[PDB]
Amino acid sequence: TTFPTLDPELAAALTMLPKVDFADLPNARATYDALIGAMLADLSFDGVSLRELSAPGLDGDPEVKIRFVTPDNTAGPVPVLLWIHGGGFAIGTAESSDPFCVEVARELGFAVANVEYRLAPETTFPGPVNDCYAALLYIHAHAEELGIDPSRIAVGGQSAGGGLAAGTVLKARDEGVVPVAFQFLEIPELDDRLETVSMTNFVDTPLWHRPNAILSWKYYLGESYSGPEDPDVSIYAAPSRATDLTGLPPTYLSTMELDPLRDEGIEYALRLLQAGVSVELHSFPGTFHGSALVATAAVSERGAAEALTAIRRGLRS
Repeated sequence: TTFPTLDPELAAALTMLPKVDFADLPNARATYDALIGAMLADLSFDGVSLRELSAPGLDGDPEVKIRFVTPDNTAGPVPVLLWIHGGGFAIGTAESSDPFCVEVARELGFAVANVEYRLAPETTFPGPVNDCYAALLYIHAHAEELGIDPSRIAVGGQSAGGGLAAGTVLKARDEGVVPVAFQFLEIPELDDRLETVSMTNFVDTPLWHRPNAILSWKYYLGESYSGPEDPDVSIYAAPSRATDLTGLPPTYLSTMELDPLRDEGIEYALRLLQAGVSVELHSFPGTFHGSALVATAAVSERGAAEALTAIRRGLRS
């Protein structure tokens, strides 16, 4: 009865849920890595292979590792999804997204380039988005050797990874080097200004909330960042701040009901549509930020199936 609009299935799974409090980043990383780590242990890699790639960093930056998942016994060249994990820019690892990357490769027969970007605050913007764009540059320049069709590259990610995907897609369009066929943004973190209704009213929602949002953007953008009224923030950092969304790729964007990120998601999708972009927007009822973790709930299964359908169609030949 704390959150009566919650799906009952999602309802259960809310006592267990540990708090991820950004205020203590060492413990937040620790609690996170523990919920990720036990789940990976049983993950099946049936029908796929995983190898590590090294993409040269942008500028003087270090190499960016990529967990490259490919389907067994396929013709190739196949489409590829560049995938970017979440964690509020400051927590998480690429291996945390192995379950989804395996699912895409096994069910769709697509390659998946899962990017190990550097975390904030140790590496502030622009480093993390530069790592993702470096990875995109690499997979595009080496597609033949990698067995990828360069005309069918998707860029996607979840939460902070969704913001990094959107920022990478803006940068890709602006630089004009790599064509991106499809953009997949799951519960994306897009706007540092924290001024939408969901971001002002959702202060203690499950997993993500206004207290964590303030910390996330501060960690990411660093000490030259004066907060939401700062007028000097890159659109690659905060894609919501972009004014020209034309010429961006066909996009899928999902949001959750009780997520503080919900409104910035819906608003970016609407502005993409108004700019002439083909978009699928889906705000799921009775959900919360991260409730896809409850994979057996029917609404989670529905969203998982739809993600596959969306990516399959987005990269169709």
